[PDB]
Amino acid sequence: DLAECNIKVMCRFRPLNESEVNRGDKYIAKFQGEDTVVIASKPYAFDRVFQSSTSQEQVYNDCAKKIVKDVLEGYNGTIFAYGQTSSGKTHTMEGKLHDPEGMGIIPRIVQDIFNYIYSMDENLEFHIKVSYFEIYLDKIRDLLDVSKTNLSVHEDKNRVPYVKGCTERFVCSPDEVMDTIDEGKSNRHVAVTNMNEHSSRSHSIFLINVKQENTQTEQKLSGKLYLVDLAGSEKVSKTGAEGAVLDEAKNINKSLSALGNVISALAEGSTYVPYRDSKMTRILQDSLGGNCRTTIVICCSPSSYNESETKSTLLFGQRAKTI
Ligand SMILES: Nc1ncnc2c1ncn2[C@@H]1O[C@H](COP(=O)(O)OP(=O)(O)O)[C@@H](O)[C@H]1O
Ligand SMILES: [Mg+2]
Repeated sequence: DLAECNIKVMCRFRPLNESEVNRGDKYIAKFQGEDTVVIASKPYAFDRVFQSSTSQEQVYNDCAKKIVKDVLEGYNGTIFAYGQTSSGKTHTMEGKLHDPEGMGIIPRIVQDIFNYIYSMDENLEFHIKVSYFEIYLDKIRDLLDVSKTNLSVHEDKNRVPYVKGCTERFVCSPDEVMDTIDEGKSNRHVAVTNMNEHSSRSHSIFLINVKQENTQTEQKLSGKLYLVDLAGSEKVSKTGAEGAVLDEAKNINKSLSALGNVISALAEGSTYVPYRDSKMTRILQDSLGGNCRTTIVICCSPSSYNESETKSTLLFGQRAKTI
């Protein structure tokens, strides 16, 4: 209702890696202005385009800073990291959790929430609760409690969605939150044979609920910020058991396609948005579109080898036609 589709898209290119250089790949991305990248002669503009040496600090200031303010202002928000595997999603969303320079968006957000709280501490009473869960094969598992598997989405008395039985943990300091993230990351290995395969094919969702009440004013505020590290958008090249010399069978991830439809619908100014297309979009319903701010950071390898995948990513990001 604020502006309808408050979706910003930033494209982040990472440096060519040693494997790409070793392979003999070339840097195909050309840049123009602070918002356009050129691939195969075709220009793609976005809210911003980050070249290969952009800092975690620049990404946070341009992509998340304002959203954090909105959450403290009492609004909901969502920030996504989209792209093929090895593009830079995790580096962007979390990076080095404890390195002041190398930390990603999540650490910097936590840092800013508490710092803000510390500068308040007068008449405002805060309460921060976090949740950490993953979506694999359109099934939800609690990363804070590995017994909570295949959870279901439900809507409460006031339409607000929630994951039935998902752990909600009250945190009181940045360190408590990082410990929570660290626990979730360790818990994730449970019942997973191949973590590489699993991580690239699943979605991590970290929720930060910031509630506050001014003891004097009495006006209460509550904001939810969902931080999402999506599954790899590259469906192609699925190796394994199937038609040996005859295969090309694999779809686009259910949640990614559901997200695509939701973003396109919002971009079109449609009154009906297809949130029900997936558990992910259903849970995110009260924080995606509407009167919520949303930043999607599409990450890309500048490699000649990943040219076609990059095109796809760029195209996905374009679903949110801005003006
Ligand atoms: N912006 C970057 N600067 C330096 N190294 C990067 C950059 N982005 C990604 N990498 C590195 O490339 C590797 C794969 O990136 P990662 O974020 O794990 O990929 P994914 O998109 O699969 O989550 C990691 O070591 C990561 O730190
Ligand atoms: Mg990853």
